[PDB]
Amino acid sequence: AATPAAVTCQLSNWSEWTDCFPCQDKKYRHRSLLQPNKFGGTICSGDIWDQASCSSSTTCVRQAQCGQDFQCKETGRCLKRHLVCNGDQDCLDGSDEDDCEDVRAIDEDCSQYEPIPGSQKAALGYNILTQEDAQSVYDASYYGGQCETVYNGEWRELRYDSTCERLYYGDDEKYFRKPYNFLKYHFEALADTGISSEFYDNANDLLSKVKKDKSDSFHSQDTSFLNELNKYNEKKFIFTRIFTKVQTAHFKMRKDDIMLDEGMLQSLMELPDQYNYGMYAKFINDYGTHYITSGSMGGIYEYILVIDKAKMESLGITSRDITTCFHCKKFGGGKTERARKAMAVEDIISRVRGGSSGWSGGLAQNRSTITYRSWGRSLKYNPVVIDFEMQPIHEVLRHTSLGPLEAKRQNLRRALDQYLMEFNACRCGPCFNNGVPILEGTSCRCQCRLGSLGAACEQTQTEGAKADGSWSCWSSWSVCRAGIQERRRECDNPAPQNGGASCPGRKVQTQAC
Amino acid sequence: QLLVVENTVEVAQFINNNPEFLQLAEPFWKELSHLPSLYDYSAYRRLIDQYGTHYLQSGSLGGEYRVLFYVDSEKLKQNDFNSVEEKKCKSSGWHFVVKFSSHGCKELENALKAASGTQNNVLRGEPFIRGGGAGFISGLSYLELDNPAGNKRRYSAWAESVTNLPQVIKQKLTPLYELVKEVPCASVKKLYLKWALEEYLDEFDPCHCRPCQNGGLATVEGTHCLCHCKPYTFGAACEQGVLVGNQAGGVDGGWSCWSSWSPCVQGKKTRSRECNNPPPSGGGRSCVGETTESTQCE
Amino acid sequence: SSPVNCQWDFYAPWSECNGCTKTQTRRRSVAVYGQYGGQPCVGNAFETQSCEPTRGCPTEEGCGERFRCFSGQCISKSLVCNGDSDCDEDSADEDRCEDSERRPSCDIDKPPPNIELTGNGYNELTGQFRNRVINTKSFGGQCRKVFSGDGKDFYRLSGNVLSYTFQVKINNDFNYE
Amino acid sequence: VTLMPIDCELSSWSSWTTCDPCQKKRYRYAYLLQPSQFHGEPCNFSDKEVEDCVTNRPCRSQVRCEGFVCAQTGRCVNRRLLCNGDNDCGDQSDEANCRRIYKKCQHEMDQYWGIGSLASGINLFTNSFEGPVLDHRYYAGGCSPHYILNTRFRKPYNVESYTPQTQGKYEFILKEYESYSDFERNVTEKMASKSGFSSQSDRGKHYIRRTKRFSHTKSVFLHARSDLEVAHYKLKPRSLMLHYEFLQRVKRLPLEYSYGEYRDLFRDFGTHYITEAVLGGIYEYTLVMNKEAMERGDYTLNNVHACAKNVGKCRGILNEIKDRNKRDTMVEDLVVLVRGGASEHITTLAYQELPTADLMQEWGDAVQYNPAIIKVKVEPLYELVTATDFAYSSTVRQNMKQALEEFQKEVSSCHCAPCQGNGVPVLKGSRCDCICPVGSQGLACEVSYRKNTPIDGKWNCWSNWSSCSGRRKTRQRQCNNPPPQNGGSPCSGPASETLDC
Ligand SMILES: *[C@@H]1O[C@H](CO)[C@@H](O[C@@H]2O[C@H](CO)[C@@H](O)[C@H](O)[C@H]2NC(C)=O)[C@H](O)[C@H]1NC(C)=O
Ligand SMILES: *[C@@H]1O[C@H](CO)[C@@H](O)[C@H](O)[C@H]1NC(C)=O
Ligand SMILES: [Ca+2]
Ligand SMILES: [Ca+2]
Repeated sequence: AATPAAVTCQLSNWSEWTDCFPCQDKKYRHRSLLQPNKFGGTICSGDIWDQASCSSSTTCVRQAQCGQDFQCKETGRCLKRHLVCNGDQDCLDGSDEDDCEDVRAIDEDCSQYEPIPGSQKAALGYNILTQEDAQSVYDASYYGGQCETVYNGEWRELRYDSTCERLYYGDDEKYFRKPYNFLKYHFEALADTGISSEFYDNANDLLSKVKKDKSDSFHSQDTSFLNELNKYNEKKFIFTRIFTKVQTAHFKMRKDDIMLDEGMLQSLMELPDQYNYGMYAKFINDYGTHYITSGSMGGIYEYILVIDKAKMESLGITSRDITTCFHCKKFGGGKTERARKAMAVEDIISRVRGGSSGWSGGLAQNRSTITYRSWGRSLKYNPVVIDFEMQPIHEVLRHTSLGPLEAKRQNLRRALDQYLMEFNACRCGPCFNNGVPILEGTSCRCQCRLGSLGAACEQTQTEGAKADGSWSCWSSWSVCRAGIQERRRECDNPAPQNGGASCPGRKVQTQAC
Repeated sequence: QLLVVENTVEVAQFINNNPEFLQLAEPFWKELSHLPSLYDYSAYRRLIDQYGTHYLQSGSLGGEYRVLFYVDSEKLKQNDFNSVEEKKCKSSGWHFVVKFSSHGCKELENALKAASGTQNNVLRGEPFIRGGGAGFISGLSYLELDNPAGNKRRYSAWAESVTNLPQVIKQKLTPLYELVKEVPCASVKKLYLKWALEEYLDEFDPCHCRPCQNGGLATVEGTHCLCHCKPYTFGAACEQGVLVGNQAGGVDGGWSCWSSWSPCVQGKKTRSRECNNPPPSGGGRSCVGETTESTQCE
Repeated sequence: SSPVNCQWDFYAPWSECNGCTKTQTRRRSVAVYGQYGGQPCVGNAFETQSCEPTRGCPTEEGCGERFRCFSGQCISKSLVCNGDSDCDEDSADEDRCEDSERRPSCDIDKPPPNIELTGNGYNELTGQFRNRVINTKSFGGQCRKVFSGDGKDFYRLSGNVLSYTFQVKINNDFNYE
Repeated sequence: VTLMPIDCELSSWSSWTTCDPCQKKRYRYAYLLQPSQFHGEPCNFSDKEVEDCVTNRPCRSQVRCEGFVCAQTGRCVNRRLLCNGDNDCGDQSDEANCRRIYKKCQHEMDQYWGIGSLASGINLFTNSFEGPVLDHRYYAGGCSPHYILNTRFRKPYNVESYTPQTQGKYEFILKEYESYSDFERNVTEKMASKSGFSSQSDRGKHYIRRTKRFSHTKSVFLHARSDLEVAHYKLKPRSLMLHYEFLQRVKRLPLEYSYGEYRDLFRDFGTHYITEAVLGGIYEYTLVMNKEAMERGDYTLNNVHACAKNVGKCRGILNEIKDRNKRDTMVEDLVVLVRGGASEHITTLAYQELPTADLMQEWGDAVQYNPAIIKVKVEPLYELVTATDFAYSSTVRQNMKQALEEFQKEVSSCHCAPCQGNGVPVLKGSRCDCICPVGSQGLACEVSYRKNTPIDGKWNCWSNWSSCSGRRKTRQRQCNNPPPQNGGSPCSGPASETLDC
């Protein structure tokens, strides 16, 4: 199809820099992304957030965020006193341990056990817009004086001792210590494989013909007539879906008295209680929009193949052909008709999540029992969060051990409601032919199906162009009716192509002002 | 059709001491201690629920292995061809009034073919094992269709492993009330437990279950009777499918529930049952047991 | 075939009133057992009342001269600090007792490979083995070793068990048709 | 188009309940009226508020401890458990300052494999394991060693027995059917006529009526199931040692009834605890395949022509048809379910081919160390609320009964709108997921290529209890009326229930 305009990236001018925050001592400003370069074009060749060095007008915030609770030094973390001298470092400084004459608790039935492998991976924040994992939202490592252990059901590691000739299982890694931020980490092993394969073929072939003559001699002269309709129709559909997900552990994060990551604690205290969007958008950027509250560690393999071919041929003819001879004169004429419609579509997806790069890649390339076994073997060492339930990043504020932070929670909620739409892929325009808009923070592209691309996944040889629409971005909020507000959207970015699926969601939305 | 019926015993027996010298488990003795010392059947039933009706006076540990494997396949092919070919051709001509000729030659064919073929190929197998290592159990019980009894080596290995995780495959039983001991009112609780055993055997007596067809064993499961259909028979009554193997036929007679005890008149209780549930029919065997019991009054 | 909806009987008269718990129970019979997938009876078979007892709760008779396990079971005082747990659950006979007092009561503690199963109760109607009823590892202070020729290992029998032996029998029916 | 996003709605807040004398707090909650579905708005988290109070009311929460009160955890351990060498409190508060430690057992002892899994509560309605409710690392004395194979294990005090009642049961079923029918007819004719005198008259005819009619079907049903049982577990009936986290959370429960706080209890720890279980593994495989081939062939021809010679005039027609049709279809559904064992074997068993006996052996071996919980008998978690360690134990118990009854209602998936495609709606929380069978896809399972999809009927929520004189509930089956698309098995359970007030 036609390309859109490769409209350039365009930013707002800089906002005026905030004062030199008393501790960071950095001038913060932002330039809003008015429009990214929809494709190609002049990129915005710079940051969206900038932070110049300074020297502060006044003292950093009171180095005394809590009474009686022991406060660490680099990090504002407040530890209940029994965590000081408990034999494990409850904050990055180690200030709770690194001067103890002796430890009030020794935990000699836990401190041998390493933290649950992959627990750090459930603690990450999550960028719904990118689906990238972000910096640690939860503390993956703080135990809060808990001595809780998780049975490592796959501890049973084969060993060989050439001296004894004993072939045996090494008892190492039998248990892992559960970090305090997990209410449960279940380690239940499951697999489910569902497969459906469907084949449909049709032909409908119909030759129909008449031929005719009348011819007379006393001169000898002929007339012949012909009429025919030759039609051919074919349909061939193949669909197969393979979905094999392998849970290795369920987990649920603690929702009461969450111990935030100390880096997050820093970044959060540092946030002013004033809606400077630049800072809040940076916090949403690096901690992301959401944090996981529950999920499953495991692997998923999904393979989908769709092939659809249709071929329709219709050939009509009529002719009249004549003789007169006694030297000869020969005559004829007629009508020829051909009409064709032919379309072929082949689309395969093979996505593998979890398991090592190499052995997941091997299963992605070539499904077999050998690659299922080596992939499952690699899932022991490198599982992934295969399903999860998440909350907006501002929602952790209400639940963190710091207690109420409501001004900052509201500010971050507003900043997020903005960010979710300012950086939304909706603004990467009409990726045709099921092309996938992605906004790479400042530069858009359409990830296309297995075919030609010039601008917007238009050049694809897909003249059987049955492909689904996608929404224009949500229009700006209405000038609210003093209490009620509306937002409008259309299935026009792209429009549903030649009968493709209409855009599934809301065409209009409404909000209390 | 294969049947494999197979036991390894390798604890030839255990013999538990008589109830006097047996040591009760701490939680069981605790539950006996909390029995109410009165016929509150709720408590004694909760006891018989957790600990059952008997204890093993003696028995042998081992493992059991069974394979029923059934292959039944029929192939039918029917093929018919017909063909009819006819010609009728005649000529008649004249030369003695006007020179004239006429000719007519007429052909028909009518071939027909009709073929039909049906296959059914049903294969069923249920290897069952108790005892032995879980891995040897799963390796051996996995039905290998070319060797459905299970290959020699794997049976070897399993029969070895059952040495180490043997299961009680044969037992002789003593009523659980015989263990009622070391507790306040033990002598009284022993009688109330005996009455609870009889009440429980009443409550769960399969007599309550109206018959299953095809010899399905009805069992009371709480308030309701399941029918455990014999192999390859199914449905709520086992009314459906077919029995494999050989049956003597008919319907075997099943006991009605015992009528309530006559109140020990002249010191003898008596009670009767009727064997009407079902009446033995079609040459099936009579219910097995006596029609009436009598006991000394309690 | 036809289902038959389970129907509860009327409640029986209440139990006599428990001195220990000041309560009574009733029972409902199942008048008509559900059959052929007929709906089972719904709710409890029993209900309970608070009641003023006529009966005293019988007390425990304490262990007297014998050692009292924390559970309240009693064992011979000679078993205290055996080096063996003779108080079934609590091992209170081994509490806080000297490294001199605990004897090498036996050189081996390994019971035969599943002798715990010989102490389970049995439910004769359902045919299921039920929970642990006899303490089959009460060694009674004896070092009653037995050599299993089958497992080729020494096992310690409990003091009570009349015999435990390891001669194997293997009993194979093949029937192919 | 058809599916339209359903936003989560939650109730107006309850009244503030009166300030709890012990918690010095007041509580309000919202019922979830309908879940978010089809990507509708997920409303918000935190359907419960707690406020500080000032209370003059007395609190008798000081449940006496004759034993040793653990310093950090406040567990009441028996005085005999000090200095036994076991951390029976938290933070060794019972082993701190011990003049001497009388190690109750010197040998190394394992915990039973997976035993701590069974100390979690189970959400019986979700059938989901939740936070820990029992302490299976509390031994009291213990140290009677239990040998399974060579490994001697220390049985938790909470556990009546864990025992290797090893068993297995494999069921294989393979039913193949084929049918074909294959009909042909070849009608054919000719005519020829001549006449002459000086004249000629030739009249030929041809006719063909050829028909072909073929239909082949193949069907395969292949179901395999291995049930493997590796151990049997029972919890003690009485005097259980609760987990710290659960102890606390229960102590936080108010005495005045506040549904939301108990709901949060169930959502953290679930509704029931496992009192007895069978531990094992399940492998199930089921392949359903149907194949049909159909061919239609129908050829017709005519010639009709004549010529007469006296000069010559000839006439003729040819007519022809060839109608040929060839419908062909295969539908193949394979579901593999594997529970328990190691990831490696779990996955290769989850491949689409039936396994080798080697792999089944390896898997069943692994299952012994990481068993699934095949069967549970469970008791409701309010039965753990006892006078021994909670004040107002009967009140907390009754409130948990009421909250459980309401929780069952609220968490029921029946609130979900019916999925298309014989979807199964599952209420994950404020949000309901349509689990789509094999051959069904998308948010509502709307995208399915299969021509027919039998809809097994889904009950609507049981209508509320009627008044006394036959307190009763009824259901309508309206939610997913089965008949559409050739409905399948109707709901087995009771369409209505009666209770004696
Ligand atoms: C009907 O006519 C068809 C077409 O002539 C027959 O098919 C032929 O059969 C002969 C003998 O088997 C073969 O040598 C030809 O190759 C076939 N031709 C084709 C195109 O398949 C068919 O056998 C006839 N049916 C009946 C019942 O007589
Ligand atoms: C997949 O693996 C099989 C077996 O190794 C091999 O025959 C086949 O060529 C492979 N195909 C690809 C695309 O790797
Ligand atoms: Ca510390
Ligand atoms: Ca201790």
